[PDB]
Amino acid sequence: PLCTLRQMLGEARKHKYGVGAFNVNNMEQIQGIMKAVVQLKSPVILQCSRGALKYSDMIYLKKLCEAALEKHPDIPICIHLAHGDTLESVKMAIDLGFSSVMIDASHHPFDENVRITKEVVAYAHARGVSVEAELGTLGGIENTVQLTEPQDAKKFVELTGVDALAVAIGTSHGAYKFKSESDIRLAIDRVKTISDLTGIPLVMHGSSSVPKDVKDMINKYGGKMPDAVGVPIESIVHAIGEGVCKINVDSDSRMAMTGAIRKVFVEHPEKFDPRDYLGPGRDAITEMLIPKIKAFGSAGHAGDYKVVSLEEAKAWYK
Amino acid sequence: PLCTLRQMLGEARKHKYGVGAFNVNNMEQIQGIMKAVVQLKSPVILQCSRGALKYSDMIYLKKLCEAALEKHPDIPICIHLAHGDTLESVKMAIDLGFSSVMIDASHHPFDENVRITKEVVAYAHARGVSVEAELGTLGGIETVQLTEPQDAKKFVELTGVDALAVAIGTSHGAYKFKSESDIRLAIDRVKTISDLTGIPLVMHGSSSVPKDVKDMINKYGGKMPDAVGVPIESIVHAIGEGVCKINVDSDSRMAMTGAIRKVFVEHPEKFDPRDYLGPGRDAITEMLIPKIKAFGSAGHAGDYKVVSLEEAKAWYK
Ligand SMILES: O=C(COP(=O)(O)O)[C@@H](O)[C@H](O)[C@H](O)COP(=O)(O)O
Ligand SMILES: O=C(COP(=O)(O)O)[C@@H](O)[C@H](O)[C@H](O)COP(=O)(O)O
Ligand SMILES: [Zn+2]
Ligand SMILES: [Zn+2]
Repeated sequence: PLCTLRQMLGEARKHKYGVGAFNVNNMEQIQGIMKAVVQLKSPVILQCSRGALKYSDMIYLKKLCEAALEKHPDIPICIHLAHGDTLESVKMAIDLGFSSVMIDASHHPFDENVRITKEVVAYAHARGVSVEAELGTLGGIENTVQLTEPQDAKKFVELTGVDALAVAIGTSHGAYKFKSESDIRLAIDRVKTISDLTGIPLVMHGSSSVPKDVKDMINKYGGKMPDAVGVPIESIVHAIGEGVCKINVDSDSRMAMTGAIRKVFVEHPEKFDPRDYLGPGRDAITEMLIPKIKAFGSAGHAGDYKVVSLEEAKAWYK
Repeated sequence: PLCTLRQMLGEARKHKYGVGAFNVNNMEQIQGIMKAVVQLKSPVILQCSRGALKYSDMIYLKKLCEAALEKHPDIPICIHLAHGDTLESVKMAIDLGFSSVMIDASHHPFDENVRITKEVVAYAHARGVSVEAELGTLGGIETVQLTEPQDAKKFVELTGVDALAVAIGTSHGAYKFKSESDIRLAIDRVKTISDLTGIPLVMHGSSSVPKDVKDMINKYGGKMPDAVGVPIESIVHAIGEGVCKINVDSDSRMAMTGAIRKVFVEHPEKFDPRDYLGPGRDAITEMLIPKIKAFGSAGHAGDYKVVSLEEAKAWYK
């Protein structure tokens, strides 16, 4: 059933596992993601960006998530606004039925980040909805990136009461996160300190790994992504063990679908039925995701708890 | 709103136009079709084959169609089972909430076709759901059984179906005739079947395989050099003689495929599915606009108040 981010990640903090949060834009993506979490009996977070909602005129995406919730009632499923920037985007998402939202005001100074985030927490928690916020900015270390200062994270959470905190540790969006695989620099040592000082679930953004087979397929069949590099899965597993409970992954699913289509285009150029290539694209998403979900550690946990509904969740904040 | 095939094609027969029936399989395909019919204020039929329902684990396509019905409350939209073979398949589309079903028993001798079809008509009509059947078999003229108009009249009298698919030389796929220079159809009989039966007629296998769409696929790595469709002028003529529903699937498949192949070649560094499926969706829309304009349904979406499935039950009691 629909599940809050607070309960879902609370459970991952407790057992020291992490839950992948996968952005969705259409039917095949959601199916690719659900087949993997179902096969592994794992909880899941489906997140929707403003770009996704625009792409699907909103109602179509809302309906697709309904289908998922209905087809697999036994899977704790969190529907999350991936990256809202105002209170307005939050009311909109909550109206569509989401159980969680992210409010990102990290590019503002501390007190303004606190203020904007506090407004959202009041509105969301009044309806039982979870809130994720961010302190610090994304970008690679190798000047202007602002990594999370643990002592300030402690203060931020105390002042806002967010349910989860996105941390800045050297990751960034996209398929080109580091200049090479031989020199990957992350600031994961502080995760444990942030987790202990805040006492709450942490979130990592820009965390696709850019798996070898997915990249090789794209470049083998006419794609041009020779220098792609993502976050090593070992690093993510280390951060998970230190308190990271939610890992945002999008690029990996993007590449897996693109590589799959590119291969069908080359091996069978006479085929023109979209199911002929979107099918293998959906499945390549499932196959790429299975070893990832196991490493995150959420496999087997879908049946660990009884899902609290949004209505009952209101009591946590009163 | 959700509309029955009986009413939608009834309005088309009366005003001498045809309504496109487009097969859907996922979100982008439904969006591209909807944008075209919404832009042209045209009624529309979205049809789902058994393959589509398997491709989409059924529930996802049901929900997407609901999204279309809710987003555009003013467009009469018929949700039809594209090609059921058994009463079992019809029952499953009805349980998903479809407003129309096709039961094709055309490969069976006349009597058995009639028997199988009647059983589906009894079940469907008790819910107000429309039924399309077929007399004659698909396939080109150059074993194919073209529709015998006098038999078509008896078949319709005996079954009570709301629409009849006719066999006049069309066939499914992108290689309908050996060359564009030798295209032979049996359109002469459409008018006769129309008058003899008194009901809306349906054309299957009627994608036109438009040149631009064909050129794009072959320009960017595709391999469909000999593809050929039904000329649009031939469909326009059949519509004026009684054809009210025209099934089109290959054209949208090709329009989406050519668009993705072009982005792949022009921006080989792009890997976000929205970057190519977006253009794939718009290609479908642009390819469909001139097609819907020629079918004649533009501007008719507001001609009638839509009778719901519940009220429709009265038509058959
Ligand atoms: O961190 C994320 C994924 O990063 P990634 O490149 O997969 O390592 C997500 O939360 C992003 O915010 C998301 O992928 C952005 O999607 P759009 O805004 O382009 O739709
Ligand atoms: O007549 C039709 C379209 O023909 P076409 O090749 O587009 O001229 C449809 O009714 C077909 O039945 C439909 O395209 C079949 O779809 P699937 O069974 O492959 O899903
Ligand atoms: Zn994000
Ligand atoms: Zn058909």
